[PDB]
Amino acid sequence: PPYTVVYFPVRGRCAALRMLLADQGQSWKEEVVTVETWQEGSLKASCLYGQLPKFQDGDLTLYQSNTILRHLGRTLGLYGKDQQEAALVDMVNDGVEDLRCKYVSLIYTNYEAGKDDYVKALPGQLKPFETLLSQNQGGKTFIVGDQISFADYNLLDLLLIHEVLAPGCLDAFPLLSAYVGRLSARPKLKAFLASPEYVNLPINGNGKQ
Amino acid sequence: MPPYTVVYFPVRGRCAALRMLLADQGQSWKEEVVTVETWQEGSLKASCLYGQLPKFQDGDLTLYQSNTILRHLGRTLGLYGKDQQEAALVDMVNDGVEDLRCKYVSLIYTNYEAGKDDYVKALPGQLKPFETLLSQNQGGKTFIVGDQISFADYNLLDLLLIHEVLAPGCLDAFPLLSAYVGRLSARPKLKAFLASPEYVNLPINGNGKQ
Ligand SMILES: CCCCCCSC[C@H](NC(=O)CC[C@H]([NH3+])C(=O)O)C(=O)NCC(=O)O
Ligand SMILES: CCCCCCSC[C@H](NC(=O)CC[C@H]([NH3+])C(=O)O)C(=O)NCC(=O)O
Repeated sequence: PPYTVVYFPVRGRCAALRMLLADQGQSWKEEVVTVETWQEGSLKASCLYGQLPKFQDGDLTLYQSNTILRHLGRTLGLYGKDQQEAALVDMVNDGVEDLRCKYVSLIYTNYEAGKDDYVKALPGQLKPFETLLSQNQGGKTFIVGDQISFADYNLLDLLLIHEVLAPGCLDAFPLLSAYVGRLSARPKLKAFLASPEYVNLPINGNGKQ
Repeated sequence: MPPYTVVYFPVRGRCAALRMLLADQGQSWKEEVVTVETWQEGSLKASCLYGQLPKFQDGDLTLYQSNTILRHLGRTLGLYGKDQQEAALVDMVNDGVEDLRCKYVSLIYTNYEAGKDDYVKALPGQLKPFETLLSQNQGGKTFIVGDQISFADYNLLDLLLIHEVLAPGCLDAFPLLSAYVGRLSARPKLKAFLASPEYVNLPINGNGKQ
């Protein structure tokens, strides 16, 4: 594999980049890190910001999940057709990251106490993405332009973990609903999503979702 | 008229890095200031994609998201490394910067009185990675990545400046970051901007805490 992913045995911040690699027909190696090996301290001290994931592309070593996504977007051509599209791809990815940050905070620090409020506020957080789709060819292709981008995989991951969190949360959004159906049916991605390496890994660290 | 417009509250906040980049690159731009009062009316907010500022216009291209604005400018002004490897390291630095900015913002706006002491205590460990990056790039003598300035240097510069206001002397434990701040603040167009009323006379954050 020109690629190595180093991470804990969870989907978490590596699900989108794994979907991207599978859908793009790329091979990669998973190096898993147990809470025991990490807890020790050795690898953590060697990680730039003391966190995972860690990714290797040949001799290039990178940290930061959005950095890995952008790198694969640049090198495999999933970053829009021109600078204008590349800017909009970024804009969608940063909006996905902002919601992902709220989700992680719910999961890891206020699950049973914050859940109902999170779900109640959910439709307002997803509307921007339905609006974006509505402005790009009636929401019949991808989030930006008419070719898939790295932001499509991150957005897809985000919508799917939110349907696990609040079943039917996309029922009120036709374009977002259809987009998930369509992307999930791309041949290589459909196979990946149905596979044990994806299905049998917990979404998060602590058993909550 | 300038092709660029920045729409934001009258604070340095998340626009300080992108204003330093435009000033340093000798670009002109227009500022459209939104008062707390205009924002409470509610109409401009309902029109923003994610309900927040900043908002930036390049010609008819309207962008939201502070890091998206930096990356767009990095692309169009040639401040994104000399090749693909360099762009990925630029991204890695910027995301590190954003992670620390997020913690800084949380402190300033939701826990300043009680969290300031723990935050300052944990700071050296949050700044070390940037000293390390500098140490690996030509002995910390040039920029954070490669040997041309990138958008990440401006964002990193702002983050280091606001942390020197929060914990004066916090960079004394970091020789490469200290010299780097002094070397960048000395660039002719940037030095002029940093000492001008339009920078100096805006508060760093919205609530009187810094
Ligand atoms: C063990 C439970 C599994 C939980 C997985 C959640 S993500 C793992 C967490 N890493 C991050 O949060 C990385 C954030 C970084 N901004 C990125 O986007 O890559 C970490 O390494 N934390 C370990 C640490 O901080 O030491
Ligand atoms: C007058 C107070 C000073 C403003 C605080 C500094 S940033 C303002 C805040 N915007 C953001 O948090 C932007 C986060 C966004 N991820 C970005 O990187 O651009 C906002 O628009 N908030 C307004 C709102 O959310 O309604």
